[PDB]
Amino acid sequence: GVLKIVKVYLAVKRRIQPGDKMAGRHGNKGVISKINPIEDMPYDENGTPV
Amino acid sequence: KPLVGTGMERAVAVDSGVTAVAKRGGVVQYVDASRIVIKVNEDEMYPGEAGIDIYNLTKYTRSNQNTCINQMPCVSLGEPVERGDVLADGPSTDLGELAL
Amino acid sequence: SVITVGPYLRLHQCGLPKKMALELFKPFIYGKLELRGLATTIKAAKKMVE
Amino acid sequence: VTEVEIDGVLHEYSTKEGVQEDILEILLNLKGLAVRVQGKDEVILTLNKSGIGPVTAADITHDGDVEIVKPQHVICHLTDENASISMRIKVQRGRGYVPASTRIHSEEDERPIGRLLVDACYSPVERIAYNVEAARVEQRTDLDKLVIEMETNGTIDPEEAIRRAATILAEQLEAFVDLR
Amino acid sequence: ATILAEQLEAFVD
Amino acid sequence: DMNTDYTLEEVGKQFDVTRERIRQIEAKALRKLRHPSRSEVLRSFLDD
Amino acid sequence: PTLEWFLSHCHIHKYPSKSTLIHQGEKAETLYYIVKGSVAVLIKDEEGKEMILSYLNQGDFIGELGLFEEGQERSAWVRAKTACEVAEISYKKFRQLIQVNPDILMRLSAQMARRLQVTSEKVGNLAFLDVTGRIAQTLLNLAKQPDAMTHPDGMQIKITRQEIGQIVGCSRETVGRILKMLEDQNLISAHGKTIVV
Amino acid sequence: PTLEWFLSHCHIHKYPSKSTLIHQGEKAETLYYIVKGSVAVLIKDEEGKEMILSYLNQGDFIGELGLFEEGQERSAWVRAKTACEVAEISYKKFRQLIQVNPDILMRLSAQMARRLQVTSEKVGNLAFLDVTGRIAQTLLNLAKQPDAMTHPDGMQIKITRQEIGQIVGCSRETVGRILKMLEDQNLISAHGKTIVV
Amino acid sequence: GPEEITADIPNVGEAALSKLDESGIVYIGAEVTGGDILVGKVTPKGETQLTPEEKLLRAIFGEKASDVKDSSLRVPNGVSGTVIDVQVFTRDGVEKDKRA
Amino acid sequence: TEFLKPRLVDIEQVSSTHAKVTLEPLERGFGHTLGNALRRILLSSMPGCA
Ligand SMILES: Nc1ncnc2c1ncn2[C@@H]1O[C@@H]2COP(=O)(O)O[C@H]2[C@H]1O
Ligand SMILES: Nc1ncnc2c1ncn2[C@@H]1O[C@@H]2COP(=O)(O)O[C@H]2[C@H]1O
Repeated sequence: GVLKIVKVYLAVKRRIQPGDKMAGRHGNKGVISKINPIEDMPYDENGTPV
Repeated sequence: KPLVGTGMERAVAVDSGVTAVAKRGGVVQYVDASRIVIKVNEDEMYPGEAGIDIYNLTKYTRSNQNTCINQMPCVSLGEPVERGDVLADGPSTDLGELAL
Repeated sequence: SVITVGPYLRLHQCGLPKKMALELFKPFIYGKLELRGLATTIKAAKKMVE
Repeated sequence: VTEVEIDGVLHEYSTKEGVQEDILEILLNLKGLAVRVQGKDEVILTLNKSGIGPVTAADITHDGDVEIVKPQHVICHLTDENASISMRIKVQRGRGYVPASTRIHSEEDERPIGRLLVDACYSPVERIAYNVEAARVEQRTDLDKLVIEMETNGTIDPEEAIRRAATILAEQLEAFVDLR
Repeated sequence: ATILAEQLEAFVD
Repeated sequence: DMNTDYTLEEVGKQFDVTRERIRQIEAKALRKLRHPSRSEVLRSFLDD
Repeated sequence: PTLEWFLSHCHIHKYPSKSTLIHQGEKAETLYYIVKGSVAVLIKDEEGKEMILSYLNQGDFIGELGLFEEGQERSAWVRAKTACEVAEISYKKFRQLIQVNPDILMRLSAQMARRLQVTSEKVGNLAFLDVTGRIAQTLLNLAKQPDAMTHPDGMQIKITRQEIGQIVGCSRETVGRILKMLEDQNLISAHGKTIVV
Repeated sequence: PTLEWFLSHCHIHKYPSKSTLIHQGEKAETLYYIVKGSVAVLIKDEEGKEMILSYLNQGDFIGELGLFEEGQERSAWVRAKTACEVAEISYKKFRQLIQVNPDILMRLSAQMARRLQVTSEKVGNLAFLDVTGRIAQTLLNLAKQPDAMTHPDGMQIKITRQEIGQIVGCSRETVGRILKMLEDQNLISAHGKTIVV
Repeated sequence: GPEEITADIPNVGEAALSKLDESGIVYIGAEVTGGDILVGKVTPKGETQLTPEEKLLRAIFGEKASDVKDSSLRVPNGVSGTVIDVQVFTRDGVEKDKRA
Repeated sequence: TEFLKPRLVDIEQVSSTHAKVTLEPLERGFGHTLGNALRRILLSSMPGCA
């Protein structure tokens, strides 16, 4: 009953947002609730912020 | 990469089979954004065979879990190569060492 | 949806990604657009939604 | 830069003969670029090149009314000699990081294929700090002096920016004095 | 705010 | 408005005779209604 | 040949008869090209009769009118008399390709010259000829229209006293009587068929 | 502009009023252009009765349909009603100029579109209107063409009856009659000039 | 009968058609989003009837129709991305439609 | 340059001394700039008799 077939692929990209989950190497989970403009970031004597 | 290690990570990055290795030390003939060609050393070369390899690479492709796939060289051309070495790193690999 | 914090918030308040309420409050809006008559009826209402 | 386009390609995920890099890696070799346009808020520059070896800013088609900040912001490497390249690069003027994703989101004006959208970080500045030392008057030693350290791209004069700081601060201060 | 404007009389220039 | 669908001949046998001037009425009714003053409550059902 | 090149860019939408393809006053966004068939132009008395500006056959374009200018709406209703295939491309695409290609504007402007020329011819036949003269002009000029069944003494076409009217402009009975009159001049013959003897 | 580069190698003449440039039937051999002035393009039937089909002003070409095909008779009389500066271009070099520069044809075809639109309106309102409506469309559009003064609330025009007789191509006596019949309606106030409220 | 694919679809905005080939199929390099069309497929349809109200609708606009149904591919709701690669498979026995 | 400004929206005045200020709109990254420098100068520069 099948006569010929088509298939396709697109591409999609994804970038970061609150609610996206995060962690490292100790069970150290976490989720983002905010992303910070660099100005109100605390920072050092040398201005090299966090 | 990360910065603190344990040491095994090199020995991990290889036997996934995830990328090419130096089957036979030589020199790079040709390079592409998709592939490469080498000249095999004479001593490693056998008489009937010409002794050159091609390696055509893995570009953007999917898993069961359906994420990107790709491979690319960590190297240059017209340069010597020792056997067993790598040719190309992967989506999470770097100089024969994992980078996730 | 995934969840997170509002530190600023008060009691009665709650974060809401808006598409959620958007599609969830549709016939309110369709009665409301027929009422305004920008969308005189509901096909155009959904068009204008798009 | 806000966009680029080139011969021989459709989409970023495609490839090319005689090249090390992907498309996007080279785009990323470009995001770290500096320009000092003089009169204009927007231009397109162009480039054409061939022959094995690196491709830097030295190779590009410079128009005289803009100052390039580096010759050697490295871009790519020609692996094969017969390869050739030919692209055009649209730069704008602005500030910040509404990086032309905002445009396509705002603009579904039906564009042709080829037009590689690119993310914009117009912001020139790189690092900054200040220090409150003591502005010496022989009596008023409670006076303070401010030493501000800065790091940016090219594209920028310091005292230009300083007087512009004065400008906009005072513009808003109008609303604090004038509008009550 | 006026006095601040008076701080800045040097640097509109 | 009905469970029916009355049609041509019976009307003559019910109303009086006429058949063709009905058609003519029909077209002229399309005239007076179609002109884009009443045709717009349909014009998005044109899109149906 | 150039036609197939044009059609290489097109979407062929097919339309059975009665398919009221265009409505006048629709905005103009799309060029049409008859791939197959023929179609009727129409203009409506603002309350009453509509009239056929002409008939059009294979090889030609529709909706060309609105192209040169913005905010151009459709001029006339356009109904599928017969089932037809029409090729679909848009504007600027088309402007681009005119940058690429000549000869469409040549042919189509010469055909517009014919258009305005014969429109002058019909304005003249409207003004000068009495109605029998009008119908007789039609009887001539449609025997030579390529729709004419070869008849060894005349030319035969299956008009039923209907489009002779729409083309001339008249009630149908008096066409009966002036055919009944050209029945008497050994010019014409009929059975609902028609032959120009 | 481009205009002067075209003209600089054109055989400029000054033709005064009423001079018959073109007698149709002449075999088309040279393209012209109104550098300055005003001209009437018009035709006759063999009994002599003649119709103006247009007038052309500075900015306009004529001899433009003969250019493409080689050696066909000219299409209509073209007589300068004013002292007109005319460029003159033999077709054989004008085709060389098209090979040297296109974009000379979009504009002619646009205005042929305009011409066939309005001529379709002519033929329609011919079919439709008792002269009343014909005078209606006339005084409307002449109150729209760019020679109409304003009477403070009303389009002033003074393009007097001798001329409109030829525009509509009809008896002016009925024009005066219906104009009086519209002054009954008060939409018009006319004495030499007509003021359209 | 046999289903088929080609650009020809009824009741279309050329907006969607703008990117599809003569075989009714997307060209590469594009970007797309939910509700766009990918391939115009259609299926041999039968015939039905309708209420007197829609009859009143079709009777004045002159709304005319054919005997075939649309079964065309579209982007899912909520999704968008770049058009980069595809394929087709066809029987040994079936005519390989041109672009195959 | 495509700057924004605020307009003094209101002075909700409880008392002669006890008083509010509404104030908007601003580009982001300034309300704290403002409030910082505002309260600094107000706390650290003012004449009076005592
Ligand atoms: N007098 C006429 N003779 C022949 N064809 C015409 C005439 N008037 C209009 N048309 C055609 O009818 C079409 C109706 O609207 P368009 O804008 O699609 O373009 C028009 C022309 O192609
Ligand atoms: N009905 C008409 N209305 C307006 N102008 C016309 C009409 N018929 C012919 N013309 C003009 O008369 C010209 C005669 O020669 P052309 O065919 O070169 O171009 C013609 C048009 O400019």
